[PDB]
Amino acid sequence: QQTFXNLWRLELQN
Amino acid sequence: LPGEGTQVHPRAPLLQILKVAGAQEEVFTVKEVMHYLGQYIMMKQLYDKQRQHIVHCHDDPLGELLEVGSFSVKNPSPLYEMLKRNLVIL
Repeated sequence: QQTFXNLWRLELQN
Repeated sequence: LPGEGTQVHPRAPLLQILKVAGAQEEVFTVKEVMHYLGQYIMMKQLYDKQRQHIVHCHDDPLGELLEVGSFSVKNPSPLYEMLKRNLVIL
């Protein structure tokens, strides 16, 4: 149950 | 796509989306473009409420650039293909 903000940040910072 | 510190200029339709998300500049890094795209999707609540890695961009200006009705954050190729078409590398 992860939020959009955390999922996008994981991609942005990868 | 260019690396870390390389600067890019978005084409007009992409820049308008970034401006909706609060961008006041005309030159960005790719990571900054991604920050504002995430801001845009978040503010407009385009993510699926239940499965929040899915983004529903049909009927939104963002879908016009992505050329898809929905995408997964974990399958981001459509995003990066759109950026290749919509960023001038400086």
